[PDB]
Amino acid sequence: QEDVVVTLSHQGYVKYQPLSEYEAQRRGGKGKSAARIKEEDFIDRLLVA
DNA sequence: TGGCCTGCAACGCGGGCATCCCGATGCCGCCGGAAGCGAGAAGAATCATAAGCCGTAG
DNA sequence: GTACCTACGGCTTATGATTCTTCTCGCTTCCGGCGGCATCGGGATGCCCGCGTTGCAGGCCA
Repeated sequence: QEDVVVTLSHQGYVKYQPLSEYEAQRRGGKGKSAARIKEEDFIDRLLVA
């Protein structure tokens, strides 16, 4: 099974990681220190299968 | 340990109100294209019909 | 001295036939596509003040 989530970035990077690790990394608030970068990358598409 | 949310205070701009100009649009009439799947034809998966050898018997 | 046939049963290997599935054509008609006009709801601008926005400092969070 290996329940994972597939996240596609805006620059075209595709990858997946298990749902447990994804929920563990999701814990906490996103720091605006990285948001000050106008050339960063963000998630474009998300799906769980 | 570094950074983020929020309270307090000061500043500014747009929401609301109306209307004049404006842009879509519903309707009417004339013209275009695609769908319509039904049917013909081809390719492929599956089913049907022979042997080869395993070892004692003739 | 020196080889040559099938019967009893199970799994494969080689080849043709059959039906399922899919590729491709059929013109036509109906649903739609498109041009034009009166209409009706909408956007922007004039104006004000009060709420939205923002600077600064404090306490809390990852």
